[PDB]
Formats: sequence, structure tokens, C-alpha cells
Amino acid sequence: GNCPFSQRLFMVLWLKGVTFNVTTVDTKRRTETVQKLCPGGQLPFLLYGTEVHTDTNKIEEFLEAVLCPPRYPKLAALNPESNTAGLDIFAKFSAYIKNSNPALNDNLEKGLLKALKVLDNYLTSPLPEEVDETSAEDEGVSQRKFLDGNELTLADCNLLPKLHIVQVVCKKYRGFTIPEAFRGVHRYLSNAYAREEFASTCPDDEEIELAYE
Amino acid sequence: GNCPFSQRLFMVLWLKGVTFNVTTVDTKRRTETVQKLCPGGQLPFLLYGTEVHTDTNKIEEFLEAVLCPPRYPKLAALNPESNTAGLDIFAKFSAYIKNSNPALNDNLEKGLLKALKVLDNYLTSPLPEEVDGVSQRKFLDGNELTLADCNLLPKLHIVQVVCKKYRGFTIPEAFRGVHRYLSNAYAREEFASTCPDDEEIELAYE
Repeated sequence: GNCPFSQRLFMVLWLKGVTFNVTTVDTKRRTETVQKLCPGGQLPFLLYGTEVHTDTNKIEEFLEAVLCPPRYPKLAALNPESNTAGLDIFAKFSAYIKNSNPALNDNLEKGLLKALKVLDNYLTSPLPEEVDETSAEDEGVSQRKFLDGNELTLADCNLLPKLHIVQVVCKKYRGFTIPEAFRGVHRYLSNAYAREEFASTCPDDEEIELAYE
Repeated sequence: GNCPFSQRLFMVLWLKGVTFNVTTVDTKRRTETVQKLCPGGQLPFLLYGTEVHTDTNKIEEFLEAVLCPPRYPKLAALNPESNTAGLDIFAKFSAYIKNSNPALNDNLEKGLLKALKVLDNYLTSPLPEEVDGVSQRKFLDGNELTLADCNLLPKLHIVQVVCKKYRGFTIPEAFRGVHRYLSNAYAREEFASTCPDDEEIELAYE
């Protein structure tokens, strides 16, 4: 499976309150170390067509259990749906970007769009906690910042690195962007990119670009 | 390999300032979590005779790299000898404790004693930082706990506990280096608070 020393784990650490030094020297030392620890590859692998969408990170499980309340905040989502929202996106991305037959590109692109749209609908439908909240402009449209509410959870730690990779690699190598009509996905990514826990653990475009040549 | 979610790792965490609540209930939950993560066993495995003494903990290496200065203290030892001192004690122990033949016991014990003595000599010999004689430093590499201590101390402690219970064997008082090292370690909560009790150890190797 995937290298467990990943942006997902970095986000978990930062959200637990265990932050890193934010310098290029630290980025390099971290990257070199993870290269040693995960010689087979450090960013999440592309999936094959029939693969289930699980991606267990044992170190994440350890940290959530042992770095726990009261000393550390609990990061697990409250709504089970949050833990599966968008999970198929990296898979649809994988099939789309691995394909070099132009004849299959349209069906595969639509597959990725459709999985994005499913996420968008999750992001724009109210969660239980929102039942008596008032939407800003359109009745019954969710305005929460992240998957499970207004706080980052474990579910966001897995999804956002992957979504960010999808965006960088598709933009670079296909000229594909996530439609602006997916307002929930764009709000989500905008709120995420504004959080140091995501932005400071983000690999620069060049590391992502080179990873997926 | 050995379960990476170990006393060694917990020591590293506490030495970086990432601590935990230590009540019998919190400790029990952590133990349970690690059993789930490492069903095969949680304490370091006994070695086979031909096995090299390497014990790579990738999560430890990761933590040292990322939880680094200026925000956190560096824990890597400065003297390379620190990282190999006593690495063979767990292997000598393994040979000694696995043997069931009373006729071979005395000379396996000699091997274990000899390995403890090599460590004792390292601990009593001044490091380069101490030069102009007996060393007064507390730990392998100096007066601060390092990653090297995080590996060695859990293992040395298990050797002490198990050997005392199943062989009536103790580290001679005369190995002052070793005794002072263990005393100084037991006086630090980063070790004590992450240490399984004697029954958990004894029963794990029974």
C-alpha cells in the first residue's frame, strides 16, 4: 500500500498540535528521509481498475488513538458518510491519467467528473448538525467548510492531498480543471488551501508533477 | 521486524515533548491499541542465532527528521559508537534464555556477561566531549537521552526482568556503568512512564 509518511499523516500531526518547522531545509530533510523509508514511492500510488478504495494508514490510526482527549483533539469524523465521500476520486483519476488511448479519454473524463460531482453534492447537502442552521443565500444548501463540519477531520487528511494531486496532475498533463460549477468542491479546496496544516504540508507542484510522469 | 509502536517509540515521542496521560486506564487503552496494530507481538522479539543486531524503527527515523530544531530537540547521538554500544546484549540474552539444556547455561551466561561488560566499559570510558579517568555522564552519549538510549534501555530492562525471574541472574553490582545508567534512566519519566510492569514483561517471554 501507500507510503504512510505522507501529507495525510503530516496533516494529522499538525492538527493534533505537533507541527513541523516550515523551511525549505526542513522540506528537503523530510523528503529525503521519506525517500529512505518508502523506497518504492512516497506519494499515493495510482490504483488499478478493480482495486477497492481503502487506504489504511496504521500510523494515523496509532496517533488518533494515543494522541487523544483531553491532551489532544479527537480528529475522527462524526458522520460516517464523511469517511467515504470522494474516496473513488483518486481511482477515477488513476484510470483517466493512466490511459493513453484518445478513444477512451472522454468516457474516463466523465467518470472523474461524475465522482467529483458526487463529492460536490455531499459538500452542498446539509449535515445533521446543520438541520436548524440558515443557509446564506439558497435554502437548504450547506455552507460548512469541510467534509464533516467546520473543522478538519481524519477524512479530510486522506482526501485533500489526493484531490490536490488530482488537480495538479490533471491541469499540467491534460488541461483538465475541476469545473467552477462544482461550487462545493471549490469552496472546500479554497478553505483547505487557507489552512496552514494543509498548505505547509503540501508538496510543491514540481514534486507532484515529477511523481506522476 | 519488531512492532514499531513500542516503548522505544514512546520514549522518542516524550523526549520531543509529545507526551501522554499516564493513568492505569490510559495506559491500558494504549496497550490495547498497540495489540491491535501489532497482533504478532508488541515487545521486541528474541533473535535467532545468525541474526544481525539491526532494529530499524522507521517511525522513529521519521520523527527525528521532522520534529527537529529549532522547534524540537535533536535526539540523534553525536558519537557513532553510542549507536552500537550494547546492541548485542539482546542477542546474547536471546541465546541464553532460549536454551533449555542446563549444561549449556553457564557459558551462554558468560556471553551475556561479556556483552554487558563491553557496555559497562563504554559507559565508564570518557567520551571525546569529556577529555582532559572515569566518565560521569548519565547516558550513552552524554547527559541527555538520545535515540540510542530509546532503543537500548527498553531492551536492557527486559533482559534484567526476564533473567531475574527465569534464571535468578542479575547484572553484577560491579558493573557500575550499567547500574548507574539504569538508575538514571529509571529516574526519568520518559522511561518510567512508558515502561510495562514486571508481570507484563515476564509473562510476555514465559
